[PDB]
This record gives sequence, C-alpha cells and structure tokens, in this order.
Amino acid sequence: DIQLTQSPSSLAVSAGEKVTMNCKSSQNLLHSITRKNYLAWYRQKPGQSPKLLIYWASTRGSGVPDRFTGSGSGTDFTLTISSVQAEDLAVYYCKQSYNLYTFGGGTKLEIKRADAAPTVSIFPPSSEQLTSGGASVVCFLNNFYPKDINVKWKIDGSERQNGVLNSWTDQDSKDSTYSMSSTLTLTKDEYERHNSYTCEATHKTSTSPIVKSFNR
Amino acid sequence: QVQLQESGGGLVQPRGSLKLSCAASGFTFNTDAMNWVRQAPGKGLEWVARIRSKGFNFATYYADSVRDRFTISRDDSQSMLYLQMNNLKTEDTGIYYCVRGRDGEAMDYWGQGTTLTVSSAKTTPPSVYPLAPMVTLGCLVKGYFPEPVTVTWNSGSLSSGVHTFPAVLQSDLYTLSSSVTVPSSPRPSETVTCNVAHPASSTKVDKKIVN
Repeated sequence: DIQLTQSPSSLAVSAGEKVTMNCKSSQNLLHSITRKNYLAWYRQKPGQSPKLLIYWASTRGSGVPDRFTGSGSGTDFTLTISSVQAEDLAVYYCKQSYNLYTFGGGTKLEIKRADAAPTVSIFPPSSEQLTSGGASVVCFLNNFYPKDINVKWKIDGSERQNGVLNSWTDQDSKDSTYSMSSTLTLTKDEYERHNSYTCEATHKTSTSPIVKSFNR
Repeated sequence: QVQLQESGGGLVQPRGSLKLSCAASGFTFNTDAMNWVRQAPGKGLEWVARIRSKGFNFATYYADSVRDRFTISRDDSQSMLYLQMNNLKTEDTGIYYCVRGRDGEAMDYWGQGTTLTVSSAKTTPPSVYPLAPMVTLGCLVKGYFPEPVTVTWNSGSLSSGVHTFPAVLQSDLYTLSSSVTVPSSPRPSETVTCNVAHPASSTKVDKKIVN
C-alpha cells in the first residue's frame, strides 16, 4: 500500500506569486520499461468535484493551462503553480497509479490579501422560534481578512460561553475574504430573563472590539 | 458534453445496504473503465472501486477497506454504473463520486457526487426561521438530519451577497445559516425569500424575510 505524503499542509500566497507544494511517495513510481512516473495531481475547489490537472508526473490534462507544472521522478514530485490567481484556492491532491490508486492528504492553498474588517450584524430571535420554546440569537461577521477573529456573546454584561455554535466559510474565490456565523441558543424562558444582548468582535483590523447590541 | 449523474445516496443504518447508480453521457461508455471515489466528512479523497471494460472482461478491483462488502458493476447498454453497498459501516459515510478513468491514463471526469450517511439516527425535518433586522437579512435552518440541506435566495435570483455557512452538528442535530446583503432599497420594497430544501424528509419551505 503505497502511501503518499504532501507538504506543506497549507500555504498562503499572494496573487501573481508562484508557489510550490510537494508530494513524497513511500514507494518508487517510475516504471522502468515505459519510463513514466505514475503520479497525478488533482484539485478540488470549495464545493466542487476534484479536477484533473496533471498525469505521468508532468503532462497537463486537456484544457489545463501552462501555469501548472508537475515535476519529479521516483518518490519525489512537486507541483508549481505560476501566476496564482484568486481563483486557484482549493486543496491539491497528488495520486499514484503505480498499483491501484492512492491519494495524498492534500495541501490547501489560501490567498494572502489586504486586511479587511468584518461587517457585524446581530439578529434577535424570530417570533416563530420563540413560539417554539427556544431562542437563538444569531450574529453574522462577514467579509474579513485574516481568518483570525474573536467573537464574544455578552448578555447584559456577563460573558456567555455556553450554547455558542460558530462556523466559518471557506475563503471566497471572489474577494478572498472570510465570513463567520455565531449563534447563541438559550431557552425561550432564559431569554425572557435578560435585556441587552451583544455580539463583540476583536480582529486585528481595529483597536477596539466591534460591538453590536439590541435590548429585549 | 460528458455528464455523470449519481443518485441513490441517503441515510442508512449500520449493517444496512444501499445501491448508488450513475448515468454517463457525452462519451463512449462501453469503452472506458469506470471508478468510484469517496470523500469522508472532513477528509481527503479515497479511491473505492474500479471496473474495466468488456475488452478486459469487466475486471473489477476494490480497496482493502471495502473489499467483499461492495459490488461495482455496469450496464453498457444503458451507460449506467452501479455500486452495491452491503454491511454498511459508519466509516463509509461520505460523498461518492462517479469517475471515468481510462486504463493507463488518469481520472478524467468526476460527477457531482451523492451523499451517504450511515447512522442509527432518525430523519428530522429542518426548522427555518427568518432572521430580520446595504442591509443583511438572514435565515436560520436548525435541527435537521441527516445532511445535506439546500439554501437559496429568491429561487436563485439572488446569488451574489449570499453566504451559506457550513452546518454544525450540535446535539445530534445540524444547524446552518445563510445571509444575504442587498441594497437598502430592494427591501422591504422588494421581496427577499429564503428557499430551503431537505431531501431526506422531502421538505421545501419558502420563508419570506419580512419586516
């Protein structure tokens, strides 16, 4: 069972830059007779099926542009993407065809862009939900960079760290920004016991936390 | 154009069995070898099975983890590829892609994929709550199972400005949200609707974000 290992596990480069990720094989993939290295490279965009980029270690697939270059022989291979665009964000997998199939762990490619402050939006529970015996206060922290952000839920003044479900989106292929959703879910009754709710966000793009509140 | 449509995914209980099917188009199915590759939730790809053409007497190959439990087959007459899964284990949860992959070359075309969930949990319809206050409206979709759900704004008319966050599995139930930033004018002036669909429970709800 030939196992391929890739590195780095992640990369972050700027538009226009050239990048190089690697793929190491536990067993030699170069077939002595045909002289071909049976190693391929594929990529998967967030929410899309994997696409073939290169086979036989360096032959591009039909339609794949010359910006993509595969290299190597034996057990050491490399993929070089030149002119990285905002559209190349995906995970890159190398796969071996020497004996059955085996993909590698993959390498994620993020795009380093300019810092971007989030746009906070707090939302009180809906009538429909309340009538259901529950209360979820949702907060949307959209379009920011970098991904590193801190979001606190404050009820009247005390910090609430239980009942919070957070979730980030993949980096946008459009503007290269992230977005996040934070949700506090208390009971319809506990919700009744408090007045002002706050979503507080701390991100390098500001000196003071960005606060968004609404009193019940 | 080559077209690969996989259907049949779904919620199955452990030790159960399921059968995926694939419809191929835009190429001579009878000549090529076909594969099945799966992607486990929060994982990379894993080759599952392969069946060669009649020219090589339908030779089939299976991964170690799936051997003797799965059965890949094909019907060149209907351009259909199948994957009979038996003695399902929770490990088999993931997306299954139908993949054309000629002998000696590489994996050419992959389908969209079909989700398969192996668990003893029960199908639970989602509860869509409209989140009402450039204005950001939103939509909360919580308490469903299994994955996935389908959110859209105004049946598709609204694509830019939308942000659908990945579902989170809280207390055996998924919760997901979607937000849409539209100009201050088209709302409440123009109608913005949260279209949500949950295949597993044949659900479709259109919640108009009113305020």
